[PDB]
Amino acid sequence: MTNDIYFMTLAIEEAKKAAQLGEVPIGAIITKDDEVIARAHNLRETLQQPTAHAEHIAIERAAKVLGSWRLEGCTLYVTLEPCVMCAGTIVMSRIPRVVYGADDPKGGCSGSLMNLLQQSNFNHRAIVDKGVLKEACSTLLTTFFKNLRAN
Amino acid sequence: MTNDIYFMTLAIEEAKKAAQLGEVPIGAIITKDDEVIARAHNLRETLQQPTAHAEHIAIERAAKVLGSWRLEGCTLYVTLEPCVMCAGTIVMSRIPRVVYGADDPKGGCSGSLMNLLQQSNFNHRAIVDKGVLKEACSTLLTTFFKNLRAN
RNA sequence: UUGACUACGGAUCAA
RNA sequence: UUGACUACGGAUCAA
Ligand SMILES: [Zn+2]
Ligand SMILES: [Zn+2]
Repeated sequence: MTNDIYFMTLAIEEAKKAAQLGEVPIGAIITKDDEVIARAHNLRETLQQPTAHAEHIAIERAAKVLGSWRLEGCTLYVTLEPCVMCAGTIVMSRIPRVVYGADDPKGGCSGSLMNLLQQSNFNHRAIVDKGVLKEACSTLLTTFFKNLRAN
Repeated sequence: MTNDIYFMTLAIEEAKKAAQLGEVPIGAIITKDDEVIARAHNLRETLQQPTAHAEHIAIERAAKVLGSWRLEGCTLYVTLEPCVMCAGTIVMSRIPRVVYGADDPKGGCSGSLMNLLQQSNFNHRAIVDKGVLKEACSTLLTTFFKNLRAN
C-alpha cells in the first residue's frame, strides 16, 4: 500500500466521473508534499474545449491553488499516458514527476510514440513512472469504447 | 501571402499588447472564412498560468465562439514558432493551417527542434508556413529580453 | 561564480 | 465502401 497507488486510485475515481458524463474515462490528480492539491477528469465533449483533457485541467487548477505557473515539487497522477498536448503542458508548468497508468500506443507521448518529458533540448524534463494500476486504468478505456461502438 | 501579412500584422499588434504588460511579446490570431474569430497575447506572468501562451489562449477563445473543440477551416497566425505545448494543442484542436513569424531555435516545435504538426503517428497534421513579418516578430523578442536583462 | 540565451532571465546551457 | 482503433468512433489507420 503506497502513496503512488493511493493517489492513482483517486485518479481512477476521477476517470469514473468522466465515464459517468459520457467522456473518455481518464482522470488526473496533482499532489504536493503527498497532499492532493487538484483533481480533474476529461471534459472535452462537455465543454467542447480541445484542451479539456484531465491532466491539462488539473495543471491549471493546481497553478491557481499555488499562485504560480511553476508547479515545483508537484507530482502528477494520470490514468492514461499523456498525449502530445498534455506532455507539453507538463513541460511548460515544470512538473518534476509524472506517474501514469496505462500506456497509449496510439497517441502516448510520454514513452510510446515519443517521450516529450525526456527531451535534452527542452529546458525541463520530468521523472516518468508508468504501469501503476494500469490494468484497472486500461479496463475503463476498453469498456468505454466497447459500449461507444455497440451504441 | 498579402492576406497572411494582414493577419500577422494583427498578431504583432497583439504581441505588443503583451509587451506593455511586461510579458514576452508574443501574439496570435485565428481566422475562419478569412475573418478573425479570435486573438490573444501572452499572459503567463499576469495570470500565473503555465498554459497562458498566446496561441493556446486564442485556441480556447476560438473553440468558445465555434462551440466546438474541432477548429475546422481555421488558420492560426502567431508571431513566434509554437512551443511543445502549443504545437500539441494545435494538433488536439485540429487546426488545418498554421502561420508563424519568427523561428524559435531554443524551444520551437513546429520545425526547429522538431515538428509536432507533421507527425505521421498523430491523428492530425497541419500545413505550416513560417517567416511572415519574421523581422518585426523577432525584434519584439530581442528588445524585450535586452531590456529584461538591463532591467 | 562568471558568460550565453527566443515564450521570465526563478528554467536551460557553456566554461 | 468495409473493417480496426486507447483521449468521440466527425479524427486517424488498414484492406
Ligand atoms: Zn492530453
Ligand atoms: Zn506555446
